[PDB]
Amino acid sequence: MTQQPLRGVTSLRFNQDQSCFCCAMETGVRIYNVEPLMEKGHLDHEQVGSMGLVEMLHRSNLLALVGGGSSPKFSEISVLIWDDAREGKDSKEKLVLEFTFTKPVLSVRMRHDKIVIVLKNRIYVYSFPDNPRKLFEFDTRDNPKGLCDLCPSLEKQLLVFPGHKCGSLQLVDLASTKPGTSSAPFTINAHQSDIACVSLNQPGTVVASASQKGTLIRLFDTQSKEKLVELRRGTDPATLYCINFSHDSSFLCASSDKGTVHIFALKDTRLNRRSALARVGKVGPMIGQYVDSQWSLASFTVPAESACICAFGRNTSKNVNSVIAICVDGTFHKYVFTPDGNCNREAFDVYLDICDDDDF
Amino acid sequence: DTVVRVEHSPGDGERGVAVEVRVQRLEYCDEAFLHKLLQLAGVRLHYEELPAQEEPPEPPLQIGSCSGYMELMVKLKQKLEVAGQLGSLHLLLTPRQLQQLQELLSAVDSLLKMTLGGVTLTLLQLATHFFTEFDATKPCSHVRLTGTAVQLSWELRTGRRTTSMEVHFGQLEVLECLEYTEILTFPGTRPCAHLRHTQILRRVPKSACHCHSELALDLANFQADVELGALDRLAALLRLATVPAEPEQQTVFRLSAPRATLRLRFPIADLRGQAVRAEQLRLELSEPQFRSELSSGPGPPVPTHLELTCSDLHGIYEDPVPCLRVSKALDPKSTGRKYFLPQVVVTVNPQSSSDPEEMRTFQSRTLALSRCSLEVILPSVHIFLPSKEVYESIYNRINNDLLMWEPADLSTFSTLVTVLKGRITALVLDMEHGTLFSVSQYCGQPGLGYFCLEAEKATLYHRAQLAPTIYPSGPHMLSTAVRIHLDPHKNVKEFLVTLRLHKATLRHYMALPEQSWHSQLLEFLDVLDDPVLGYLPPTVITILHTHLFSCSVDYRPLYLPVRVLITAETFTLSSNIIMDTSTFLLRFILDDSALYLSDKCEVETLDLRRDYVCVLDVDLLELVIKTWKKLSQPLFELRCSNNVVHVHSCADSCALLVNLLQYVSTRVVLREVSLVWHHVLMEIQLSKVSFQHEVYRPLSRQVFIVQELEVRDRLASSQINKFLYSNMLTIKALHVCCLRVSLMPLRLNVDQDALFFLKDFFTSLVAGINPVVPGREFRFTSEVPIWLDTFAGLLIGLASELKLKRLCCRHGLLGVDKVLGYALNEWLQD
Repeated sequence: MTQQPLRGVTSLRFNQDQSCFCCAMETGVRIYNVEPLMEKGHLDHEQVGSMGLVEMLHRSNLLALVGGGSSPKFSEISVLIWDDAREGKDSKEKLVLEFTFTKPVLSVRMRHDKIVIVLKNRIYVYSFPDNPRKLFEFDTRDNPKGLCDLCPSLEKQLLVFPGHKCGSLQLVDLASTKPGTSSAPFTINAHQSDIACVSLNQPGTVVASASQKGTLIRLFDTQSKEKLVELRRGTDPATLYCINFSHDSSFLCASSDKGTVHIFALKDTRLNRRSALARVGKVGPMIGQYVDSQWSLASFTVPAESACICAFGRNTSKNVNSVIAICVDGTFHKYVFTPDGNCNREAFDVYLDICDDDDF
Repeated sequence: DTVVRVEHSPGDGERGVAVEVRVQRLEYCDEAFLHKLLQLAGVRLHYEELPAQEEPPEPPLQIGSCSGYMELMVKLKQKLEVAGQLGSLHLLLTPRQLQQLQELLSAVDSLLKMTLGGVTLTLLQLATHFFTEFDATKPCSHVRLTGTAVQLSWELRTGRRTTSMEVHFGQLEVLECLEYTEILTFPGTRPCAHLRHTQILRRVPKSACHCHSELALDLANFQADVELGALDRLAALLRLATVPAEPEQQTVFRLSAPRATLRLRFPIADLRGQAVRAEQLRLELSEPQFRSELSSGPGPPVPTHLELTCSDLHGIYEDPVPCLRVSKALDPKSTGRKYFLPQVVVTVNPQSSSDPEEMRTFQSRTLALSRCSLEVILPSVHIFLPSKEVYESIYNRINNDLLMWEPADLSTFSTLVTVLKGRITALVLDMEHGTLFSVSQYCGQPGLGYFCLEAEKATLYHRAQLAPTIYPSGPHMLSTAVRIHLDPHKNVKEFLVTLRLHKATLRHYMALPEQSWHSQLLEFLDVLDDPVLGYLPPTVITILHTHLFSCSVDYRPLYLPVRVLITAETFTLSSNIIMDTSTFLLRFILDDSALYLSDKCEVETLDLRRDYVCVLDVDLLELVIKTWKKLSQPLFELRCSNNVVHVHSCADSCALLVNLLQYVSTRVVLREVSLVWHHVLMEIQLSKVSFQHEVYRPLSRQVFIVQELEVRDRLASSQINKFLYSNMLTIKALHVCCLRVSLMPLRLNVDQDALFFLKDFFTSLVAGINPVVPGREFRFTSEVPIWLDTFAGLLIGLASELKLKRLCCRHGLLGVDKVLGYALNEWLQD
């Protein structure tokens, strides 16, 4: 049963610096600034039809578009590049490039010099925007969610996706890889079940991942491959929708099908809650892994039936950090949190009911 | 003493009559010219001897008492001529068979006679008693042969009695049943009424009673037949005895005269106000004519003819006043000295008997089948009285009262006309070698016929004054060979008009408005007014298949045209659909038209070739319009799906053409705009410019939608080199205010001859076209990464190199501010 898209939202994505988000819909595409929450432009159904995927390149005029939903003008096997800064009387003049494949596109990732196209069992990497050429192609395990993350750093060209072994990650340095050569992806055995979420931090020094069990989030150093931390979202299984780092890598947020967004401290791990059993010192040989688990510093609730992406906002002050949740039901949630674990709603809006203020 | 010494004696008592020479009620006072003065009065043909064994119960009414003194009793036995006081008796019994057989048997010498007063015979087939009383002097059913002053010379050459009789007087034959509805002949003086050879009834002449009666009456005077109710009431009383009510002889009936006053009225009889046909028709004081040829037996196995001839007969027809007043035929034709004359022929065949080449043979076959007829051969009649109206009177009489005259005889008939010169008086008759046709019930089935028309005319002659004098230029003109296959059960008017105006010029718009055209459409326009009996007016419906082949149009008048020449080849208005309706499919399949322009816009224009240079020719234009007044619900969907428009020109030629045009609701064309070879040669193409104006974009979308706008060439170069303004170059895709561009890989490649050569072309244009006035948000993008190679000067110097303007919602243009919007900011590349 494909859940009918709540309010017609088919996909949600933050841009690379989490400062904008894009919304693919049954009625086209919408682009929002996160702080302040404001519509920055849309593509209507008359321009693009129903859309399955949108990815924005940073804060530029370049969008990668994949047709999908109930009434698409474009194929689910084509990635179209829209250039919104092009003057043209016809919407077709803003379509600057097309990448066509033999299977449906499940995710697109962009950075300043590259576009990455994810199919169910293959990942393609091209140079972008100028004179696009295929640089690399990678085989994957069954990747039906298009799971891939691409480091946005100028200094590191790290790609991460699900590896061939169940619950493994493959990491590829695209700068160290000669074009047309297989630089061997290095493998991290992150989980025992299939990967559900993966994210890199901004410098590409740390990878976070969660499996389909969604009880644990594991962080690894991307160079040494060592497990840095194991975070516990909950006791109970949960489908994670999103995991993201803060810009400074001090925190990690995680959204799930429990209607909860969890916040973890990564830099000062003492801010994370620990099980009370960890204070009842080492009584017996079998409780060791539950005692060392770090629980969320803070958490807040969102509508439980609404899938949501989560990210960090801009630091408003020296000790107050913000987390945004964008939900497929059209709701925007902003929470402020502090190192003592207080977490309070700062803003709530219905981002789909934000019209362009054609009044000023 | 009144010695009565005579009675019935031995004689050949006929079947129908008793041979009994009785001198009754007469004092027979008898007191080699041996004269016994007597009184033979009372000879009676009581007759009826055959029926009912002499019909003794009812003796016949026809009987004569005191039927002439005949006292003189001239001459005796020997040319036994007798000068008498008794004219003759009348056998009122059937004068076709019984009386004829009695006379033949009695006759079985060259005796003459000279009677006195011409008894009023009343042979019907006590009136015969009146005939006997008139012999003593000598409404209907009043057949009377009474020469008042009988000059009868009974030649009676019995040597098979080849008899004869020449008289100097005539009868008065109201021939009627056994409203003045019968003939009223009044011939009377010898030439005035030259009655000749009335009866033969002898086996010598023919071998009824074998008459062969050549009653070739040759009179030469008035002899007025004042009234004649019908021709048919004449065939019945001659073939049958008679079947009217209150309401092996070969009769050769010849009649020639210079003058014999006459009336002709049609036959409209109940059996087969007045008669509808030809109201008040008189062949007044024409030639005598009306010469017939009949037979005693009904349903004549041999055909029946009825001829006529007249030089310039002044026959006032349908009189107000005649529609044609004189035969006026001075038309010598043969190598020898000939003078053509008119004729009205008739050829009746027994009932139930047995396009130069198409129209002729079809109606020849229709003439071989006769249940009625009519025929005319008018060489140059063309006549009309000074009081006449071809537009109105001819319509009102000779088209309504034409076929509804009880057409049947023993309704498959025919009709022909033939004129070497015609005049449609009141107006461009132009008539030479023309005809008119008509048929009824072709092959026996009602609804099938062959209506036709032919001529050869000069095209357009105007009226009040002076003629237009068009057609200064082996099918014939106005070959309107229409076809009709209407159905009596449907009871609706169907037309299959295969019109053909060959090499004509059918324009009548004389003045600046269609004035003489208005006159033509007020005179000619009348759709077969048919109030006659048996035809309640069927609802009119027209299905044309016209062919205006080679109808050149070069004299279309306006305020100030310049000897405009448009040489069409075929104008095939083959409207297979009904025109008189909301929808009308009209396949204008033209074949290779052209156009030629004269010298100078001011009306007077002369040049070496008036068939001047070509300006705008068309290879083919299949404007298949379906006007709904392609399933396009919008009214008047003029889907002119034109094929292509070639155009060739020089700067002077197109400048002059533009001056000519200046001085003188879906529309989805999808029509190629120009394969323009346009002294200079510079090819330009515009393929599939689907300018569907007002197609939708809500109001007059008018999308240029130019599928290809490649400006093939300019300057002096005629070879194609890609200049610009599949491609879908909707340069003028509009709304209500928009524009676009096709982003072609290379648009402006200007390195050929002089890019300003089109600028000097525009200079020569403003020199030719003396008046040159134009010297939501638009988003009027140029939308092409221009691969280029004074703006023209810089393009020439540089000959990618430029960029597309992308004027999103600029609105820099205002119809005159397009240059202003183009001048916004600045741009340069490479």
